[PDB]
Amino acid sequence: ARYGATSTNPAKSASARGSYLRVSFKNTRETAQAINGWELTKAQKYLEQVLDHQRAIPFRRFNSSIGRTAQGKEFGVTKARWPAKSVKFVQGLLQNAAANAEAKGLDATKLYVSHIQVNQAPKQRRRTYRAHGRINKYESSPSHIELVVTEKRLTSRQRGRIAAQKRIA
Amino acid sequence: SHRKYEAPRHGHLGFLPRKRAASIRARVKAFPKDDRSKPVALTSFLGYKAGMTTIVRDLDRPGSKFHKREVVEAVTVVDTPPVVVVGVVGYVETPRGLRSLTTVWAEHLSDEVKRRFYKNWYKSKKKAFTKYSAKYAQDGAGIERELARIKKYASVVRVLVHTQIRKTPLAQKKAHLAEIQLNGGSISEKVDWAREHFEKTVAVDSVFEQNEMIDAIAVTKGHGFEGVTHRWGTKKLPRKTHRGLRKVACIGAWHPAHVMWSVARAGQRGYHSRTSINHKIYRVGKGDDEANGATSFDRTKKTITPMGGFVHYGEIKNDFIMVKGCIPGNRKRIVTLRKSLYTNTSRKALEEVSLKWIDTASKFGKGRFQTPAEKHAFMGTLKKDL
Amino acid sequence: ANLRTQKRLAASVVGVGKRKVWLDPNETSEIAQANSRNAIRKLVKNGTIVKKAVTVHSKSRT
Amino acid sequence: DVVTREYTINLHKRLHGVSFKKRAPRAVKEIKKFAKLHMGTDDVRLAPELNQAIWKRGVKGVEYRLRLRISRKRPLFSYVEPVLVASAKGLQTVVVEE
RNA sequence: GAAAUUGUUGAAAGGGAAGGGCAUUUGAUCAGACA
RNA sequence: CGUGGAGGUCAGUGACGAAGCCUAGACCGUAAGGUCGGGUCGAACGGCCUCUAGUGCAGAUCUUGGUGGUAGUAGCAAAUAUUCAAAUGAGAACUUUGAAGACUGAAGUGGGGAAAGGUUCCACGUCAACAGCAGUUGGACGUGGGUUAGUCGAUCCUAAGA
RNA sequence: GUGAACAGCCUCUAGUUGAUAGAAUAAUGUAGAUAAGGGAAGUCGGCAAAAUAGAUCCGUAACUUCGGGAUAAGGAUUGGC
Ligand SMILES: [Cl-]
Ligand SMILES: [Cl-]
Ligand SMILES: [Cl-]
Ligand SMILES: [Cl-]
Ligand SMILES: [Mg+2]
Ligand SMILES: [Mg+2]
Ligand SMILES: [Mg+2]
Ligand SMILES: [Mg+2]
Ligand SMILES: [Mg+2]
Ligand SMILES: [Mg+2]
Ligand SMILES: [Mg+2]
Ligand SMILES: [Mg+2]
Ligand SMILES: [Mg+2]
Ligand SMILES: [Mg+2]
Ligand SMILES: [Mg+2]
Ligand SMILES: [Mg+2]
Ligand SMILES: [Mg+2]
Ligand SMILES: [Mg+2]
Ligand SMILES: [Mg+2]
Ligand SMILES: [Mg+2]
Ligand SMILES: [Mg+2]
Ligand SMILES: [Mg+2]
Ligand SMILES: [Mg+2]
Ligand SMILES: [Mg+2]
Ligand SMILES: [Mg+2]
Ligand SMILES: [Mg+2]
Ligand SMILES: [Mg+2]
Ligand SMILES: [Mg+2]
Ligand SMILES: [Mg+2]
Ligand SMILES: [Mg+2]
Ligand SMILES: [Mg+2]
Ligand SMILES: [Mg+2]
Repeated sequence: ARYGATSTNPAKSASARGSYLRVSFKNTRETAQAINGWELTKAQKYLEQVLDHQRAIPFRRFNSSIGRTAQGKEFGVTKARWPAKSVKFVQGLLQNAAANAEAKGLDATKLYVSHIQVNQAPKQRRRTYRAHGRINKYESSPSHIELVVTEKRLTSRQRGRIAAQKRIA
Repeated sequence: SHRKYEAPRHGHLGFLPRKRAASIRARVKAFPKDDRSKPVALTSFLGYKAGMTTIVRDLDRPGSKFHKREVVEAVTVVDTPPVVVVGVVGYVETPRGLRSLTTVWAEHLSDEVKRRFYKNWYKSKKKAFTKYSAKYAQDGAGIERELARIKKYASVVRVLVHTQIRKTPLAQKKAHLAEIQLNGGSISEKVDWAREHFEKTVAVDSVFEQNEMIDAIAVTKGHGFEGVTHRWGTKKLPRKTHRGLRKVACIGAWHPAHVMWSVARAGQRGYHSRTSINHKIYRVGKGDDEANGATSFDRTKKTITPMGGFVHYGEIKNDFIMVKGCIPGNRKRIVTLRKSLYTNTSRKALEEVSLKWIDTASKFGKGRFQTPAEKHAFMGTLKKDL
Repeated sequence: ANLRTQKRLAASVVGVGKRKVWLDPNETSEIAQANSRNAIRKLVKNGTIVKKAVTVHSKSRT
Repeated sequence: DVVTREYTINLHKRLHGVSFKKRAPRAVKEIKKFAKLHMGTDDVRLAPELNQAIWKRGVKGVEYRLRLRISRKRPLFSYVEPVLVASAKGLQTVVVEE
């Protein structure tokens, strides 16, 4: 399959992807950016600590009118959360990518997250009922997730001046 | 158009903003004017608020209805263990304001002060002031040279002192460090006085005395987020009011098209720095003295501590200051006692005060006994003791 | 397992409400195979399914 | 290690000011927190007999004091059981021999 | 398999909007004649 | 100047890649526009002389379709209330069983019917969608089973009326 | 069962235990409440709230179509054994 823009050697990389996953796009984007560029082992341990509310996922873009916590100090922000559902989907794809790297024969110690990208999948429609007999939409925002792990001229005057200096010192 | 009836404004605009204080220890922003023809002495002292009680005394006020008659007054007790001098600081005059030139510390510092320099004391290696103490390892050239600079250039001298919080029933273990100005004597005399008091203790009776007016500087009790009705004292709206009645109805006219700074708004109440003046000292107690709470008329042997101990504080085992009236701040909070900035002679000051009785009944309820001995005499013998 | 249908049949066979039917929690596998009313009758006979006593409404104070 | 001790928990000061409809459920969570403090185990299991003792007097009739038997078993978990005593007053922590 | 709109990567600017006109500096990029 | 179609002509271009689309790459024209290179793509299309029109959009609270900021925000707070353990399962605050605490309190949250609905009844299998959290559960999904009358009704009689 | 009672309140038979949850307890709300002294000064206006309340006994005015007004007004009593 065709992935996004990458600048890594395909012979030293393994990839995994998931499509039409019914998980929040905005929550998943923040989670994906939290482990982008990290080592595979450190990222996996970090995601487990998020599920136990020991460390938080910083929210940088889709963070309007959310709460603020002290666990954001590690990343230099005030607003952070613990998107458990998004974390579990990412953990599954990290496990699959590591398995694919093992099948190739790559060194698991040197593996780091070189590429990770979240796209918006087509929405699923439901209805909600409003006052005075009106109907509004009630829709989800699924996600497409993909990731890749990789092993770590002179003028005559100028020529004359240069030659003149050579015979001087 | 003009408001139909005229009323005074709600609140005082000179105490803005109503924000939380920057530190739990309130700052002393003014010291008494120095008199160089006096011996060197401190101008302030540090203590911890313990609680309030009641006293009875005669009134000496000619022309008053209650002249030569007993009155009942409320007082506040401040636990004041001796403070320890641990350094001096010199200041010089500049067209931009006073500037600190140098700071000289004592050779040895206890663990109380060192805790102030850490956030994770139980994990640290306690390396603070380890290389500075090596300055004393020589003959003292480094320390003496720094002291000479203060004498040569400084125009204001202050000393660094800390409380002995380990003597209080508090559980903090961390001392409070502060600067206190020295008044009296020349600049050289102030520096010599500070040097000789390194690692020494200064008692409260060496600073204040009986029948003296003092100022109390402390952070008030905090109450969190408060509405306009209680934060500013605005009138409650009628019962018919839709969308709530603990509000201000109109927060501004159409023009200027902005909410003005002088309109009451909801926000933080309490935890503000305050400076209350003209508080007379009623008693300067001694910790090592039995019958702290005794007078010349009562003669019973009882301490200042009420039965059951001060509520939420504990027992008073050190020197204390008894001050008339109420003081900003709550119990357990560090307070600063400051000498008066002016000579008051309103005939309320300069009046000699002699206590005739001090209440020591329990403050945990409607106490009926001053001492356990009095309780046993009234009730007799109980099943518990037999 | 899902013994919702067994409790419905037991109440009808015994003749009491579902609130008075007791199913042995240690015999779930045996109860799960009782899909007929005749099989329910056997479990009542051997004590796997029992009828619970009625709640007492005493008139002594009355 | 494997150790068994008998404790007295003061539920009166842990349920002070709690809503009536939540007092009995709150006492269950306080006991789990109580066992974690003394045993250091995240997994705490309560016997249904203890659950009956908590709910003996309804949702808002939790006893002031309870005598608990806490056993740490084999990575490790705690098992809390009631202790049948006439009164829970005046009892201090003791180690129960296995 | 276009646009609105979106993700990743790369480059650049940002003290209460952004965008534009004339002129040149700097960076990037590029055609024409070697008669 | 540009667009759909028509007569004539260039024995015009093309699967060795036509049309379309993308391209802070190049050239021509004051401009409407025209031309070239690169990428993508797969079957038709253009120059010139003339003919013809359902022939050029930024707006009309324009029509149809699609998509944003708002925003992970408002909110998911009536009807007293849930808790422990085991079993099942990849997964259990919500499924099953047991234990405990509660409620409807016979003008009921009980047991039957009329109108209306039409298989929702029951069993087995099963969880993508639906049950505005969840789900191993379901009035959901897939496949089957089930309604037995001389006496209960219809059918017969007449009422206002047709 | 209580009571005059198919009222309200508690229980047996039977049936449910369903309504997104966890933590915390700021302001402002919605719903439910209490207040020293004064007692409608509030307000268009007693709006809202408070006070009265069952039963037994005593006592009951103007007026009137003689039927009423009337539970007028105004007082006392109430458990258990
Ligand atoms: Cl609509
Ligand atoms: Cl003012
Ligand atoms: Cl042109
Ligand atoms: Cl409120
Ligand atoms: Mg905002
Ligand atoms: Mg909000
Ligand atoms: Mg609605
Ligand atoms: Mg409707
Ligand atoms: Mg209104
Ligand atoms: Mg008190
Ligand atoms: Mg296609
Ligand atoms: Mg686009
Ligand atoms: Mg082509
Ligand atoms: Mg473009
Ligand atoms: Mg084709
Ligand atoms: Mg047209
Ligand atoms: Mg248009
Ligand atoms: Mg126009
Ligand atoms: Mg429009
Ligand atoms: Mg919200
Ligand atoms: Mg609501
Ligand atoms: Mg409810
Ligand atoms: Mg009820
Ligand atoms: Mg009831
Ligand atoms: Mg069914
Ligand atoms: Mg759902
Ligand atoms: Mg679901
Ligand atoms: Mg179906
Ligand atoms: Mg009152
Ligand atoms: Mg009036
Ligand atoms: Mg008025
Ligand atoms: Mg009214």
